Amino acid sequence: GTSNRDWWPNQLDLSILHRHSSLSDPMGKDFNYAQAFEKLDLAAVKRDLHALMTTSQDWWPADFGHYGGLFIRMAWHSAGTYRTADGRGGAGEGQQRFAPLNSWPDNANLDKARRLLWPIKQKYGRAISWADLLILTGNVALESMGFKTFGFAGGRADTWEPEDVYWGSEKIWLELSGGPNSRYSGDRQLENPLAAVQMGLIYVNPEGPDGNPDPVAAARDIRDTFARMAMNDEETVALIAGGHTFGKTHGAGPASNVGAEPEAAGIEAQGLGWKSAYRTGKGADAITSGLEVTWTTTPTQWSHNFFENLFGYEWELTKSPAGAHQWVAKGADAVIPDAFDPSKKHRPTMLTTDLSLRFDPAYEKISRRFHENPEQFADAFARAWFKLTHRDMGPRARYLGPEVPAEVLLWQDPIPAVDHPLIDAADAAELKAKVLASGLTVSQLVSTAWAAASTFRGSDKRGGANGARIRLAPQKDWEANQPEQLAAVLETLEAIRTAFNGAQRGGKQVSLADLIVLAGCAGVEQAAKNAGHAVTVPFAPGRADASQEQTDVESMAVLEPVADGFRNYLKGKYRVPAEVLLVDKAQLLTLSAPEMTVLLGGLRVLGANVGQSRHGVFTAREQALTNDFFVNLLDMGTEWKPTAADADVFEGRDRATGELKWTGTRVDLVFGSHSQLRALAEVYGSADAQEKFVRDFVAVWNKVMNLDRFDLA
Amino acid sequence: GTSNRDWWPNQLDLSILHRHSSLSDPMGKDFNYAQAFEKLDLAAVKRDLHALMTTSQDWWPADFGHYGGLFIRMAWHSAGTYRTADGRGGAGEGQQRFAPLNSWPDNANLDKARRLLWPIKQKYGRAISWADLLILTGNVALESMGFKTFGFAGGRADTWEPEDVYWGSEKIWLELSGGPNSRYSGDRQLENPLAAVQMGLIYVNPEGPDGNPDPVAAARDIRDTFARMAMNDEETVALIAGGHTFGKTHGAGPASNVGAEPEAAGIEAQGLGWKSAYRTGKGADAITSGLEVTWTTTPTQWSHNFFENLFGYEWELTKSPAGAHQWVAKGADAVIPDAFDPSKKHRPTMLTTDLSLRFDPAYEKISRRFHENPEQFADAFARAWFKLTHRDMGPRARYLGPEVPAEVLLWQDPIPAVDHPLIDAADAAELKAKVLASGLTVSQLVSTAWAAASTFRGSDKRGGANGARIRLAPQKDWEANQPEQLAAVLETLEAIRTAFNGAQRGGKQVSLADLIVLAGCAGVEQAAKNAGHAVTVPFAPGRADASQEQTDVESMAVLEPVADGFRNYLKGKYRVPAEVLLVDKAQLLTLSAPEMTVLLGGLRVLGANVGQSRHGVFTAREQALTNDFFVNLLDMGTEWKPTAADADVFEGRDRATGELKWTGTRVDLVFGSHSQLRALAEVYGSADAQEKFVRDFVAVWNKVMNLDRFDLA
Ligand code: HEM
Ligand code: HEM
Ligand code: NA
Ligand code: NA
Repeated sequence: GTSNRDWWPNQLDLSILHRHSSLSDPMGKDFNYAQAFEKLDLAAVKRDLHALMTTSQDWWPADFGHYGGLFIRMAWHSAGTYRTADGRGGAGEGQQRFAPLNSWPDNANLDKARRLLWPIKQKYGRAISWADLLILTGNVALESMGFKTFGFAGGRADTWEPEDVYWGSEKIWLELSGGPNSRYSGDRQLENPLAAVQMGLIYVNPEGPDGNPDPVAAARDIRDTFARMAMNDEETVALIAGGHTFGKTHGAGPASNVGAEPEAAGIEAQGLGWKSAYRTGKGADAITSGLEVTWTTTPTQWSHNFFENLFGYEWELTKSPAGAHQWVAKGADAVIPDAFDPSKKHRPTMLTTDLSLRFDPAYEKISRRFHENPEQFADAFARAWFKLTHRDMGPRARYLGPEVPAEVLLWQDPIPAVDHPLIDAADAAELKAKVLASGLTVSQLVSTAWAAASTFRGSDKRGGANGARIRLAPQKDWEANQPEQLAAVLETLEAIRTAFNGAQRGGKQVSLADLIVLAGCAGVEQAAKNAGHAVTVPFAPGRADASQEQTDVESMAVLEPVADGFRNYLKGKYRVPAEVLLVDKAQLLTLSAPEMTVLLGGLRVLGANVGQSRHGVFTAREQALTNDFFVNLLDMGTEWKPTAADADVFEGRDRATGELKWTGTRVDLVFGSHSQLRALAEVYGSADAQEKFVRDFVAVWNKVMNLDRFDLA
Repeated sequence: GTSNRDWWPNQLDLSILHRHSSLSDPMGKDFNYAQAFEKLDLAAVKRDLHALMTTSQDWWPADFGHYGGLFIRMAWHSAGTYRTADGRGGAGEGQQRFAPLNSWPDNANLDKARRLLWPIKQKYGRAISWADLLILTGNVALESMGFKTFGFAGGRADTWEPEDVYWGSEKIWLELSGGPNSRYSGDRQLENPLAAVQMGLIYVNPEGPDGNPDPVAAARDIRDTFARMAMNDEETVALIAGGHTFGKTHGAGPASNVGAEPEAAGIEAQGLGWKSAYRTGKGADAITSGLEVTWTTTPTQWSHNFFENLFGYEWELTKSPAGAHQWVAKGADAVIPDAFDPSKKHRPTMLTTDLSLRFDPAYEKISRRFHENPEQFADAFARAWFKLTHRDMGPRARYLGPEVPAEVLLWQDPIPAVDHPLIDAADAAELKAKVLASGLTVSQLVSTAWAAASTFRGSDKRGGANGARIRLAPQKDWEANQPEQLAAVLETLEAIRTAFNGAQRGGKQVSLADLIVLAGCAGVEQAAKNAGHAVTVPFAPGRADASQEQTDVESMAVLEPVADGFRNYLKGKYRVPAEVLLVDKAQLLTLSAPEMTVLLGGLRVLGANVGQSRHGVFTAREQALTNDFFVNLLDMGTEWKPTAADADVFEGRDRATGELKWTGTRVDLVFGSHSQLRALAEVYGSADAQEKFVRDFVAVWNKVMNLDRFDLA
C-alpha cells in the first residue's frame, strides 16, 4: 500500500508529535502509576524474582541453573540505548519490548528473558511497570549472586507504542562503517546524536571495530560510545568488568542456524524470535551473539575473578564455533565450569573488548587498581549500575519506593529542598508589578524565561527552569542565551528579589528560579494587555536555586540548544533542515503540533528571537500578543523567494508592487508550506481566533514553564 | 532515518487506529462543529462566494472571467475519491487539502482553487469547515451560472491529518495497468476496494483506457468506476454531461513545463504546486491535465449545448498542444469562445470519455433522452450532484442548515421518524427479563446484536443497528449472520415485542431495532452474572424500524462483512492477511487498539463466533464474561504451530506433554505476536484485571451499539 512517506520521503513527519495519545493507552485517563507502585509489595516481588533465578524453564534452560547472567544483560541492554546528546533511549519507558529494540541483533534472546518474567508481571499487574520490572530483575539477579546494589527507584511508567528515535540511516542491520549511510566520517567521528558503532548494537562490536580484533582500537570505540552514554573511564571499566563477572555468551554452532528476529518471525512464534535449527536450539546449544566465552570460575556468584583472569593469563586469538573472533588463555587449565555438563571444564576466555580494559593505557591503570582493591571495584560497579539504570529517570522527585538511595549524586542535577514558606497569589501579583515597573521589556522577560525553561527534554527529564541554572556555568554563557543581555536581566531580577525578600516576615522568600518564571509570566501578561486582553498567566511557586557545585558543567553541555526554532536560532550549518530540528525540539518539549504552532507564532511577536532578528517577526505591534504571525504569513498578497546571499532566508514582497514586507527563515515559512502545519496556522490566522490564540498561547507557555515540576506531580 | 516500516514493511500498522487523536486537533475538546455551523450566516458566505466567482486574481487568472468551472471541478474532485466498498474517500472530511490528495495529478491546480477560498475561510473561521466550504463553493458556482441546485447540507467537520486509505500499491504516479503492482487482473478486473483506473486519478483516464482513445472501451471503465462510487448509468451520464456543460480543460503547452506537485515543491511556494515554465504559466498559458477542450459555446452559463454538440457533429481524433489525445468536430465552424482573447474562437472539442456517452449503447439511450428532454437532464443532474456531494455524510440527522432538501432519498438509507413515546428504564428492565426468560442464550443474544450494530462504518457513516435492517434483505441472508439462527432469534424477539406492545397505553411501543440492541445488552448482563459480576449495561432507546422499500438491496451489499475478525469469520481466501482485515474493520468501527483488543477477547468467550467455531474460544466457561481469552492466550505453557491441512489455523499444545489445548486463527494469535497488541493483551490478562476487563468491555459494547445514533448527537 503506497504511503505519503513513500511518495515524499523527505517531507517533515509530524506524527512524532502525536504519539502516546489517550487512544493507544489501555489504562484509564485517570491511571496514576506512581500511586499504584507506592502500594506494590516490593518485597514480595523481589522474593518471586529470587525464586525465578533458579527455576529453569525447559523452553530456555538456565545456564549453570541460574538466570542471573541473562537478566543482568537484559537490564544493561534496557538501559544501554541511552544517548546523552538527546536523552533518548534508556530504560525509562520499557521500550525494549517494542520495535525496533525488541529485534536488534544485540538484543537476541532477551525476548526469552522477558517472557520468563511474564508470570510475575501477570501476578502484580499494573502495580509494577514492565520498565521498572526489567531493572528490578537485574538488581535481584545481582543480589541473588552476592552483590549488594546501591539502591533502586520505581516510577518508570509503561508506554504503549514505539518511541520515535533516530538510530541511524543504514538500511542493513549491523552494516560496517564507510557505506552509503555511514555513521562515521573524518577520523572515526561518530555522527551525533548516535552512541553506537553499528545499527542494532548497544555500544561497540565485541569482536573489535568493524570486526577487527584489536583491543587497543576497540578501546577507542568503548570510550567514545560510553562517553556518549554519560559514562567516564572509571565507570566504563567498572560496568564492563562488573557485568562480565557473571554468566556467559552463546555461540555453540554456526550463525546460519538462527532464524528471524521477533518482528519478522511467524505469528506462531508468539512474539519470540531467533529460533535456532542447531541441535536443541537452546541451553547447551544456544546461539545468541555467536561468541562462546565464559569469563569466571563462578559465573553465578560475585567475585574478583574477572580481573584475576584478565591479568593472570596471556591471551590468544581464536574463533568460536560460529566463527567469531575471541580470545583464550594460553596454557591454562580447564577451570571454567560448563553451563550444563558437570563433568566438563574449559579454559578462561575473553572478548576483544574485555582485553581493552588491560591494553588501553588509561583503562589498565583503573583495572589494576580495581584488581588490587576489589572493594573499590565493587563500590564503583554498584554506583555505576545505579547511574546506568536511572540516568534517564529525571529529578529525584520522580524516584519511588523504599530502596531509593539517600545519597544525592551530581548527575541527578540536584535541586535543594525548599525550607521556607512560598509566595502566595498576592505576592505573585506584587512581584509581577515590580518586575514590570523595573523597565525590563516584554521581549526581555519572555526571552529570559523561555531560555530558562526550554532546556527541558522529556527524553530523560533533564533541564528546565527549576534550579535557576541559567545564572550558572555553562548556561549563562551559551550564545543562544545572549550572555550580556542575560547578565543584565538577571541582575535586575536579583535586585527585585533582594528587595522583596528583605521585606518579608516568617521566613517567606522567593527563589531566583521562581522569579525568572514569574517575570516571564508578567511579560506574557503585559503582552496580552498590550493587545487588549485581560488574562492571568498561571504560576506555581516552589522551584529552588541550585549551586554551581551542584551543577556538572560537562554534563550540562549536552543541553545547549544549538537549534532552537522557537527563537529562530541555528548555531551553525547542519545537514538536517531547520524545520526538522524544530519538530525535534518540539518533541523533546513534549509539544503537539498545535502547541508548537501557537507557541512559535506567539514567541515571534513577543520578541523572543535571538539577536533581535526580524526574521519571522510578521507584525507591526511587536510585544503585543496577537495572531499577526499567522495572519501575515498566510496572506497571498505576499510572494516569497530565497535570497541570493542565503537560500535559507526568504524575502516576502508585495506581489503587486515588489515592496519588501518581511523576511523569514525555513522555520518561519514551513508553517505556510507543510500542508498539516498550514492547516493549523489557518485556525489561528482566522478572523475569529484572536481570543483563542491568546488563551492557547498562555496554556502552552504555562506547560513549558512547568515541564520539570515533578515536585507537583 | 531508518524506521520500523523500513525494517518490517509487512508488519501490521496500528497507528491507523490512533489517528485523529486530541493531540493533533487544534480545536478545544469541547468544540462542536454542528453548533458553530448552526450560527453561521450562510447567506453571507454565499454572497461572498458569488462575488469571488468573477474576482480574478493575477496569480491565477479566471478563464472567461469566471472561476465557476474551476470550482465545480474542485467540488467534484473533493467528492470523487469516494469508494462504496469501504466508504473511504469523498468530500466529508476535507481531505483534498492534505497529502496525498492535495498532490494527486488529477488534482493539479486545485491548490489554486483552494487558495482563492482562503479569504472567505479566514473571514468565517471555525463556523464553516473547509470540507463544507469546498462543496458550498461548487454549489455557488452552479447557481451563479444559472443552474438551480437541489440543496445543500452543512456538517462535514474538518479533520487535521491525512486519512489512512489504501489507494493502490503502485510506486509510480499514473502507472498504466499490468505493472508489478497492477490494480487490474483478468478481464479488466479492478481490485476492491479501489475505484479508479490509475494511481492519482479520480475515476478514469480522459484519453481512454491506459491512454488508448477508444470511447467504447472508456465507457466500460466509466461504468465500473462510477458504480464503485455508488452511481448508476443515469446518474453517471447526468454528472458527466452536467459538469462538462461548464468551463474548460488546460493543455496550452508541453507537460514537461510543469514542476513539482505541492508536497514536493520548495518551501517558498507556500503550499502551491505545479509551477509552469510555459510562457506566463497561467491563464491563457495554463497547463493542468494536458488536454485542451472547451465543450460549449457558453462555458460560464448553464445550457443544453453539451448534448447538442455531442450529437450534432461527427468527431475526429486529434492532439492537444501537450500531445494528449482528444477530439474535434469535423467541418465545424469556430463557435466556442476563447477563455482570454475576445477575437478568437474555436471548433467544438470533446474528450474520449465524453464520446463514451454517445458510443456506448446504454449511455447513448440516456444521452438521447436527455438531449430530447432537457428538463429531465436538469433534474437528474441536480439530484446526482446532490448525491455525489452528500453520499458520504450519513444519516439525514447529520444534515445541517436551511438548505437541506425535504425529499428523502433511497441512498440516504432513511429511517422513519419516531412518532410514539419511547420505553423508559422500567420498560427496559421488563423487556430484558422477558428476553432472558424466553430461553435465548448469551451466545444468541450477543451474536445478534453484534451482527446488527457492526455494519456501521465511520468512513461514510452507513450501517449500524438503527433501522433493524438485519431483519430485511440482504442482511438477513448474509452467511456471516447465520440466516437460520438469526430467523429463530428474530422470531422470538418479535413475539416478545408483540406481547409488550399489545399491553401498552398512550401509543408507547418498542421498535424491533431497539429490542435487538436491548436483548444484546441483556445477554451481556447475563454473561457478567455468569462470571459473578453485577453489571448493568447502558441502553438508549429511539431507533426505528425501516422498511424493505427504504433499504436498497444493492447498495447494502457493500456492507457485507466478508472479513469479521470479531466473529472469527472469513468468507473466502484473500491476498490481505486476516489480521490486516481485523484492524481494517476496527478502524471502520472507530475503535482504538485497546478497544479492539477488549472487544475481541470478550466476544470470543461469549460465543460470538460464526458457526460456533472453537477457534480462539480459550475458556472452559463459555458464555461467562471473563478475561480467559487473554490469560490462556499468553500462557507460555502452550506452544503454537500451524496445521498441515491449513497454514491459517494453529494448534496450541502443552509444551511438556504435547496434548492439544486449543486452536486459533491468525486473528486470534496476532494478539500474542504483534508487540503492541500483546502489550495490550498483557494488561487484560493480568491477575488484577478481571473487573477492568468487564467494565472496559461493557464500555466498548455500548459504544458499538450507539455508533449510528446521530439522533442523540
Ligand atoms: C564494551 C561493552 C560491552 C560489550 C561489547 C559486551 C558484549 C557482550 C556480548 C557480545 C555478550 C554475549 C551475548 C550472548 O551471546 O548471550 C554479553 C554478555 C553479557 N554481558 Fe556484556 N558487553 C559489554 C558491556 C556489558 C555491561 C556494561 C554489562 C553490565 C553491567 C554487561 C553484562 C553482561 C552479562 C551479564 C552477560 C551475560 C549474559 C548471559 O549470561 O546470558 N556487559 N556481553
Ligand atoms: C468520466 C468522468 C470525467 C472525466 C474523465 C473528466 C475529465 C476532466 C478533465 C481531464 C478535465 C480537465 C482538467 C484540466 O485540464 O483543467 C476536466 C474538467 C472539468 N470537469 Fe471533468 N471529468 C469527468 C467527470 C466530471 C464530473 C462528474 C463533473 C461534475 C459534475 C466534472 C466537471 C468538470 C468541470 C467543471 C471541469 C472544468 C474545469 C475548469 O473550467 O477549470 N467532470 N474534466
Ligand atoms: Na530516554
Ligand atoms: Na468517506
